[PDB]
Amino acid sequence: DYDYLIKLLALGDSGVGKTTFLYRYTDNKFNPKFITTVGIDFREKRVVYDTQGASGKAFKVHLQLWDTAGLERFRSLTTAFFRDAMGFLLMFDLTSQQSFLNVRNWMSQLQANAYCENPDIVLIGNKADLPDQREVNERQARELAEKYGIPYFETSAATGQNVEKSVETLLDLIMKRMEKC
Amino acid sequence: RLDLSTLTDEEAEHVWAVVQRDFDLRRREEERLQGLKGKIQKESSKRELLSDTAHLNETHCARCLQPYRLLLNSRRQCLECSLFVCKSCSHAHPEEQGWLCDPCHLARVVKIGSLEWYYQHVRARFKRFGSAKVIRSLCGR
Ligand SMILES: Nc1nc2c(ncn2[C@@H]2O[C@H](COP(=O)(O)OP(=O)(O)OP(=O)(O)O)[C@@H](O)[C@H]2O)c(=O)[nH]1
Ligand SMILES: [Mg+2]
Ligand SMILES: [Zn+2]
Ligand SMILES: [Zn+2]
Repeated sequence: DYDYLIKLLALGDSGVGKTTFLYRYTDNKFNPKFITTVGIDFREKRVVYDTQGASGKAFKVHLQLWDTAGLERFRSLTTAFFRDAMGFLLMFDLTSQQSFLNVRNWMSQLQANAYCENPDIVLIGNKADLPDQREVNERQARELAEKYGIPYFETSAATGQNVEKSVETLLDLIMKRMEKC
Repeated sequence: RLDLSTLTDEEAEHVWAVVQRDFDLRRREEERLQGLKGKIQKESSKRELLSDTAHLNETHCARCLQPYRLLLNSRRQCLECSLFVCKSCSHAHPEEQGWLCDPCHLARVVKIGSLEWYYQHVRARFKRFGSAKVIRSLCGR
């Protein structure tokens, strides 16, 4: 029961917090346990999307949130599911310049296994709640996000900081794509 | 080819599960679209029949056929097919001061909902979708 079925997927390094980010989005809770995701997994959530015009109309959307593994032992398998999504949450950790340098590898990885070369994407900086342990210059992350012509959001699965916002931005990004049919 | 031998079995067993759920999902989404496409043909053919019953839309809702004077809401024109229908059979559409008739509304959820643009670019770049590919590869057991 719903009007639209939208498929999304989160990819990044292991431990940058994708499973946790997604759980916070569909459960508004926060589980601290790290149990590296085995290959793939996905959670579903029904949501409402309202339109703009000038008012507009409400629409029931059924989200399929794809959560890929970060490890390389699985790189092969994980990338297979990249074509199964309309939009991506490309996230890195704010507390690891490393994961931020891998963001460039991921992008290309996406470009080759997605349904298109330029899918709707949104760059995500996770773990904002720990500024004392932060190591990624905000300007770079913000500039890289402008090189790709992509929205950037510093988030926190913990505080929930923007977790909701970012996701509903990718969504709205995909909704503009569909509507042009 | 995607080579899953590396996968230990507890893992293998897990992946498949996730994949099953995906297939369950796909099945459901195709039947959801079928049903709607079914509703558009039924309602559409009804129009093609009553089409020879002079000026019926003037007094009766184009969808439920109930008489206007008998309702508690107020007649509306579909911004699309410009026929009138009661409040209950109408819907306020996305971008424009106005409304849409229950059929025209489904007609639109279906055109956007199917996502032809997406599934065709997907189909033209790979031969099958993720779970599919991963299913034959998981057959190597
Ligand atoms: N303080 C804080 N900790 C977080 C946040 N997000 C995730 N974590 C923690 O970081 C760890 C990793 O989160 P995961 O979801 O397992 O990260 P992952 O990248 O999906 O793991 P993989 O599936 O192997 O790629 C967890 O044990 C969480 O406790 C956050 O926003 N704030
Ligand atoms: Mg995880
Ligand atoms: Zn009616
Ligand atoms: Zn109409």
